[PDB]
Amino acid sequence: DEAEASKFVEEYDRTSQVVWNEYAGANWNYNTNITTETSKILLQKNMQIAQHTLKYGTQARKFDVNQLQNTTIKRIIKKVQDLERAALPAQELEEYNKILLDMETTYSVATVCHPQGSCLQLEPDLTNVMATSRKYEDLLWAWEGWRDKAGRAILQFYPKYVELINQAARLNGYVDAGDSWRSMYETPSLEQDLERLFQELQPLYLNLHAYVRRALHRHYGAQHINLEGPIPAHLLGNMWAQTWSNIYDLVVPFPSAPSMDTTEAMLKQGWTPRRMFKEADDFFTSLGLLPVPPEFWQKSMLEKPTDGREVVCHASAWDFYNGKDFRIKQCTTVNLEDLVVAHHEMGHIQYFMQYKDLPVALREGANPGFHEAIGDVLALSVSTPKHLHSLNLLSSEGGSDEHDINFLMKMALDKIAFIPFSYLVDQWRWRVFDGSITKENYNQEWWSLRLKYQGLCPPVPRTQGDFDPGAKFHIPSSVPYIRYFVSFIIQFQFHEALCQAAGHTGPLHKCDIYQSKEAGQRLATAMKLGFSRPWPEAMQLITGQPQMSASAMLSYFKPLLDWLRTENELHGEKLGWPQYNWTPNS
Ligand SMILES: *[C@@H]1O[C@H](CO[C@@H]2O[C@@H](C)[C@@H](O)[C@@H](O)[C@@H]2O)[C@@H](O[C@@H]2O[C@H](CO)[C@@H](O[C@@H]3O[C@H](CO)[C@@H](O)[C@H](O)[C@@H]3O)[C@H](O)[C@H]2NC(C)=O)[C@H](O)[C@H]1NC(C)=O
Ligand SMILES: *[C@@H]1O[C@H](CO)[C@@H](O[C@@H]2O[C@H](CO)[C@@H](O)[C@H](O)[C@H]2NC(C)=O)[C@H](O)[C@H]1NC(C)=O
Ligand SMILES: O=C(N[C@H]1CCS[C@H]2CCC[C@@H](C(=O)O)N2C1=O)[C@@H](S)Cc1ccccc1
Ligand SMILES: O=C(N[C@H]1CCS[C@H]2CCC[C@@H](C(=O)O)N2C1=O)[C@@H](S)Cc1ccccc1
Ligand SMILES: O=C(N[C@H]1CCS[C@H]2CCC[C@@H](C(=O)O)N2C1=O)[C@@H](S)Cc1ccccc1
Ligand SMILES: [Cl-]
Ligand SMILES: [Cl-]
Ligand SMILES: [Zn+2]
Repeated sequence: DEAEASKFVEEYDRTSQVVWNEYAGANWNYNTNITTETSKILLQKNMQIAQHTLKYGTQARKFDVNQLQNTTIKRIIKKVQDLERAALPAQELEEYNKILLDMETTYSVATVCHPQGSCLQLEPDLTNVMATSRKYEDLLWAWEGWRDKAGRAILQFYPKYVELINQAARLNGYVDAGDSWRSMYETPSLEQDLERLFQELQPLYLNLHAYVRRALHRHYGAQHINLEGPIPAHLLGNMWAQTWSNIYDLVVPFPSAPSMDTTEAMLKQGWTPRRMFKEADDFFTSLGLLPVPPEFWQKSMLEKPTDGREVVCHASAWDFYNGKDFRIKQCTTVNLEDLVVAHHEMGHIQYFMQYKDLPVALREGANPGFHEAIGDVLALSVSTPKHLHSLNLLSSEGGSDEHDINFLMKMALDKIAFIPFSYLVDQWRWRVFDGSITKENYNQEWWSLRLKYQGLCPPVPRTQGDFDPGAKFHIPSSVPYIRYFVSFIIQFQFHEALCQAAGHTGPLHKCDIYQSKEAGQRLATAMKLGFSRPWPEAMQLITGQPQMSASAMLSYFKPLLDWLRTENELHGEKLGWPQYNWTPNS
């Protein structure tokens, strides 16, 4: 009967709110205070939430969702039938929870030490070395050292993690954990759709890569850069070479049109982490969207503690499943890169507030890419030179074609360079999960993809025992990655649509949607759906059509594509890395 199924979902919602709120609290308390005691409590709460998931999931599987008429009830029940790791026998469940905590903790406490010298943490110390050092050997020390300490230490856990996450997936009716993850998109054509989008971005990426490679050749020397080969992976300003904008100084298209040092401007003008989040809050409310609650300011961790606590620094946003308590945990540094991250995280909080009155089972983004995209959309407007000048972080840069191309390059170094990285991470993990890549070949297959998609090579040959994927947060934390590929594509579609709704004319990259209530309304209507409808409906509400499409990103960067093609042709660049086997001689 429809009536027993409606009652079931009402009971599930009531009880899940309580249990999920308790689990979220214990998880937060460990993430913001890594201790033996908080780990023990977290593992205990893990068994408590598993008992609830098993109880209600077992009930849900007694309903034949075929017979169910109401589609929202059918949708909730189908979801609750997936027990996730609560499908595991008790011993394997305890083992999985411990392995996950061990991997997460290992990553978040790893340090890289000089001999009889200081020990560096990833945030801020190694991040700053990668961003600012311009000495090959110092960058190599940080790049190799991080992999030696964090990556190699994850390897002992990863095969058993794979076994257990796959076992749970099979117990819930999937073939492996990658199948489970991909199912979040409810899109049978997902793999083909993502491949087509990746291929559309190749002209831009290959041209950007060749131009940056030439600039690296100029700085690091002809003996260290092959103009027809892959780029050494430690030279791009970022530990993972996933975003390249920190080497803007090495690649600036028009050096005669310099930009104000934004870090020094933020520091000289007294910006703090709290100010950064307040500015993001102001952008959301300028669109008519919701302010974060007072409680957010009391309870969030917006900077690394100075009091002796060890924490998980990697920035993240937290819903406590009570409609009131939402928090960010970020070890914020005062610079423009982290201002963008603060917007990314504030977008999650906005989504949490928008869907807070849906049943908890539907309190998720339309798909995981939508969740990661919202804050980045607003940050596209914040990042415009006009907006940054309004914040007194740049001088006036308008009315200058040189400044225009410089800005597009700054944006491409992050947004375009990230496309191949974000594509490859779960290409690797899906093949680990499906058994195509074994522990014998984890690292070799990672580097084959880093070459194939990003055109990068490791500066030091890898050795048996290396596990470089473990040195990237999302791997030991079991956070899917294709969401970020989707996000980077769709955030430009959203920007284009919101700019049109705001009445902007002229080139897309000049748009700033600040204060547009029409733009806010598009976003709010879509976010309020949560996970209640197939994601093409939310896509339609924002953009006027239902597909994912690279057209908006291509339009944004069209003037830079034209500039890059002319520049690369002038210098005779060979796009790609036809000398694909090249690696550094020294
Ligand atoms: C299929 O069932 C859904 C879900 O119904 C809700 O959840 C069930 C478990 C039961 O507890 C129901 O009693 C309960 O309504 C129906 O969706 C719901 O429809 C109602 C009626 O339009 C929506 O009410 C609105 O609520 C807002 C505030 O939240 C008011 O301001 C509005 O004026 C309006 O009254 C409700 O939001 C909506 N809920 C969800 C989660 O979608 C759905 O109508 C039903 N389908 C059919 C064809 O009957
Ligand atoms: C970090 O975690 C430790 C361990 O849970 C906290 O110390 C506990 O604090 C509670 C309440 O303050 C006491 O009831 C326990 O007896 C304490 N346990 C130990 C082993 O000291 C500590 O307060 C936490 N720090 C922060 C800043 O939250
Ligand atoms: O993405 C996430 N959670 C995903 C992880 C990848 S798989 C996916 C599909 C199958 C069911 C369930 C499973 O893990 O088994 N599930 C998840 O929880 C976290 S970051 C955000 C989120 C939280 C709650 C609900 C939805 C999203
Ligand atoms: O997404 C996240 N954090 C950001 C912070 C930096 S910006 C952003 C965009 C670029 C791609 C990706 C990157 O840095 O690898 N990324 C992030 O990881 C968090 S909300 C993911 C998470 C969710 C729940 C629990 C734990 C983590
Ligand atoms: O939300 C996530 N991961 C969830 C997936 C859905 S189930 C949930 C409840 C039971 C315990 C635990 C489990 O069984 O894996 N768990 C998860 O890890 C990831 S994406 C985000 C995240 C990562 C690290 C710390 C905090 C958040
Ligand atoms: Cl790597
Ligand atoms: Cl995903
Ligand atoms: Zn995020």
